[PDB]
Amino acid sequence: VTCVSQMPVAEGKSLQQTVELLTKKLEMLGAEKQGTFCVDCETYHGKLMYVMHYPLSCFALFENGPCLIADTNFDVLMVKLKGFFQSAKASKIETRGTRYQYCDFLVKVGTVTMGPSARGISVEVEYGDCWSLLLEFLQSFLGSHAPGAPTVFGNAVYGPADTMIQYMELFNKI
Amino acid sequence: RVVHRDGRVIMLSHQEQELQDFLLSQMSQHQVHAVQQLAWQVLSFS
Amino acid sequence: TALPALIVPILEPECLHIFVDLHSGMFQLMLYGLDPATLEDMEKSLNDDMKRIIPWIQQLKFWLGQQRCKQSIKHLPTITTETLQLANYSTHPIGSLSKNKLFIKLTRLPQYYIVVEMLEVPNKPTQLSYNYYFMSVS
Amino acid sequence: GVNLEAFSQAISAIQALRSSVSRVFDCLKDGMRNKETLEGREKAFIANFQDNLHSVNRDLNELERLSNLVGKPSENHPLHNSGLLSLDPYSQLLQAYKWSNKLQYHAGLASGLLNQQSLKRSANQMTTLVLPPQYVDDVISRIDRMFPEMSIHLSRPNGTSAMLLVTLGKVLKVIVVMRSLFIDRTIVKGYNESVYTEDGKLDIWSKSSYQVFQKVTDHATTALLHYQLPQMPDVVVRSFMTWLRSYIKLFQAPCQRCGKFLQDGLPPTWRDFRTLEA
Repeated sequence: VTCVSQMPVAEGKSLQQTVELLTKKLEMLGAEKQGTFCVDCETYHGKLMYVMHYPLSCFALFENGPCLIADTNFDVLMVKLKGFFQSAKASKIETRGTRYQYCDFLVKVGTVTMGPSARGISVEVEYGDCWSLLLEFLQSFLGSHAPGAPTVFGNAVYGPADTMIQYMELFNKI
Repeated sequence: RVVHRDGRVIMLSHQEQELQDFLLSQMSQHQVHAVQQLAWQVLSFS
Repeated sequence: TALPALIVPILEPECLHIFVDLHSGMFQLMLYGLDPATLEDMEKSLNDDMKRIIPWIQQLKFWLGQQRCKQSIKHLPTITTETLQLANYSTHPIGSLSKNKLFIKLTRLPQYYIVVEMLEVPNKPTQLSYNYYFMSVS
Repeated sequence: GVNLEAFSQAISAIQALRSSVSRVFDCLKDGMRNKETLEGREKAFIANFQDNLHSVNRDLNELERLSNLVGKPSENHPLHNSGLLSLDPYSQLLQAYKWSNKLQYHAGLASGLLNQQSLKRSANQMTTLVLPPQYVDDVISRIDRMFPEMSIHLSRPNGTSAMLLVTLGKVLKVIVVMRSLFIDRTIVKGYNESVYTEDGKLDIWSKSSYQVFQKVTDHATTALLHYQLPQMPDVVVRSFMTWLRSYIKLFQAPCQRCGKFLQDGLPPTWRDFRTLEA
């Protein structure tokens, strides 16, 4: 279902220009503006915050997606433990970007936050496995990439909103 | 929306459905095919 | 015109009805068909300027011509598109904003079929004479 | 298992093992009648010799053979022989054992050739095609549930007509609301988009999906409108179930690449492939 994101393998020019070329290729494929989203990140010495689609925020050091409430429910907990668990170091980079839809799918590319950051892309699926066919789409998008590495052998099944943990892997690339 | 055999969905208006006549012609042809299969059966070049 | 509001044709045969908001400005309109959330821009333009009508007229002409084409060709096995998506040898085809249809029953994609009506008919807001051209690229 | 039938082919194999060598010596029974074109005739001899290699292949044929042996040797067949002389005048039954099989096998051809029917008419020769008893529905439900790994359920909250839902490996459940006997007017969705257990308040219709299964729903409607045989509604619903079973994988993509559209499926020919091409 929720396919994992991928690092921006394409790196031959300006990151902004690279994202622009990727979006131009996507438009050449043929899509429509489905809005713009973001992916936040806040580390606390290591609970890593997150936000995606979208009326719900998430934060987890190592858990199977314990988030089912809005940021307010979580931000209040953080503010309450201002000296107990508040270990907010230098603000972790957070990406953003528009999202388009070729056909019956969704695409989303990321952006840099401080400037020397990545601009990776993320895609998902609509089935419940089936990692083979979804790769073909990316074959039409770029060259060899997207190793995936999902939580295989679980279907704790279908990885519902657990892909944010995979998003943490993208945060590891720094 | 309508599907005869192959998911041929088309949109239309209040009083424009003359495709029915085309369906009648195709049904006539298919009936010729069927009766040929009944009684020497020619190929399926219809 | 009519009793509730006015009426304007787009072709020379039904479509493109426009009425007025009896409680405010920005008189609405609705052409039976497709392309939603796009006519709203036309609505805004008429509400603001009320002068620029003929560009939307030509646009609606193109749109409904292509719509009629597709609605009549959608009985045989085919598929529609908006461009050939490959201008390899930009020498054979030439023209303007056009349409294109393809087919499966003969083969996957041996030869597409790009077609365009002869827009801007002489002294005729309609009847673009529907020019036809065949191509044999692969 | 049923691999024993393979040994039958092996029989024919060793048959050639005889014929081959005969075909050898027969070829040596006479010389060149009139070549006049080439000396491949002698090579022709070696040609027959080549077929002798087939014999070695027979020995290879045993590699795939010998899967496993079944318990209780003799398979309860000669138990009748253990009877006294009184039982021996009984082989007749065994003969019928084959005969009955032949019967079925005969029908296996006959019914097959019955496919080409000759019913020039089907009316003006008589009734109540709609099944009166509200128990044959449960019978068909049980027959369908006899199929493994494919669960079927039904509640029928609307009334006399039949209403049912089916689930598969994925969450692409199918809701079929049809008349008393034959299946018609069904729909499909995926991932709780229908949730026809207690949708809103009950097994709702909602006539919707996110533009992925709609084509599959239309194709299933077409299949229902096409498989409506004049009689034997059980056969009709069984064919419908078999057709539905063909989507349990959604993995392959022949006669095209897996990028033509959202998905690909139209198997009325007992085999799925790239859609929008038939």
